[PDB]
Amino acid sequence: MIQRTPKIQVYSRHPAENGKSNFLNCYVSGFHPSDIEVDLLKNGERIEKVEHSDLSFSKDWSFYLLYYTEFTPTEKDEYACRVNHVTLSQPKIVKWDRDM
Amino acid sequence: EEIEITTHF
Amino acid sequence: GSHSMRYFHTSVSRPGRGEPRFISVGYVDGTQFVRFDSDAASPRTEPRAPWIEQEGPEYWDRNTQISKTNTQTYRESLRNLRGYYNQSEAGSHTLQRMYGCDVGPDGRLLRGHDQSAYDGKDYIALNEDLSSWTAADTAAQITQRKWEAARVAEQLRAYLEGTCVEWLRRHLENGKETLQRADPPKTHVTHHPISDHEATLRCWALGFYPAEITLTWQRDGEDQTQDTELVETRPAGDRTFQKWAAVVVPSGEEQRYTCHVQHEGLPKPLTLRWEP
Repeated sequence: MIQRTPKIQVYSRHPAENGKSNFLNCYVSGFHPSDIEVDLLKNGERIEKVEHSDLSFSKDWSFYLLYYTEFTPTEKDEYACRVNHVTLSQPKIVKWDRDM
Repeated sequence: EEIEITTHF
Repeated sequence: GSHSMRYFHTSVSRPGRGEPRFISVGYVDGTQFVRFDSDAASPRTEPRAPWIEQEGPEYWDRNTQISKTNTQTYRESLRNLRGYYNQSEAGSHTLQRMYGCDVGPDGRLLRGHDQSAYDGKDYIALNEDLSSWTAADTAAQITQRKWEAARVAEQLRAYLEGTCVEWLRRHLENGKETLQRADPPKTHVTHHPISDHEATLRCWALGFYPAEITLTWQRDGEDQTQDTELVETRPAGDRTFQKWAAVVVPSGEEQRYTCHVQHEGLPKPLTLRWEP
């Protein structure tokens, strides 16, 4: 059947200020079917107890979810989102970049 | 309030 | 402005892993206010916005019973759909339905909706007349014949013109401090050198509600639609949304570029430039 691969955006809730607590978001959208695996990473390791939104969908029937967790950005710590979906042969990693 | 659908597809 | 109530139903079969999960979520505009999930330890219609919590136990019991019944209904419908497409009991499939009502600033019905999709493909839809159906294929024609015989369109018309609008108006009043408040975007332009020859100008809109927004770049007053990178509007997690639009510009030409923003929360539309 016809499947749709997820769009991925990684970004902060508030403007990033080093040493100030914030929220790290990974927004996955545009995908079908609805099963999807999303991890937030801090220096390559999986953050525990990430929360997410309730499954819903857009006008074109594609699904979207928001995964989020508290985080404190620093100059050196690297953050990312790792997504797996039936459309992907390998997990997709998108790094957090405060300029996007 | 939601609607209740009783007729199947 | 104008407003909508909408319910989003998703049912997903998973052969060998129990019975199909059913989840219903309810929205007023961009604000989710209820959820029901058959996979919850104790499935119940639950509040997801503060203003709905004042509804009494009768509301929660009645909507829970509706969802528990819809759960079985969508499971039987998934079995029927598998048959309509000659599909094996092997694979997983998805049934989605959305329905609800739109009203204008005066609270008056603009139009109603009831649409369904199977495996992500449009399947059957109530037409805008709330009286006739559009079926996508010969399988959906079976459903259409069944729904015509049972007068489903008439039931939907009665709900959408009555119950749906009456409850949307009620929600809008009970949550007026948020649902009827438009928060304007906080806007700024950033500059990201790429090379000696060019840089990215990025126009940001942050913290706005509802998600509807217009965000564009112009060069010398001419729209740059084809050359603009425009990310999907994305939720911040505090009810508001974010968006940006970016253009690649030759070094030294930054002042020919203007960013334009339109949104319901703004007193007037904004024009922005890079301010070095």
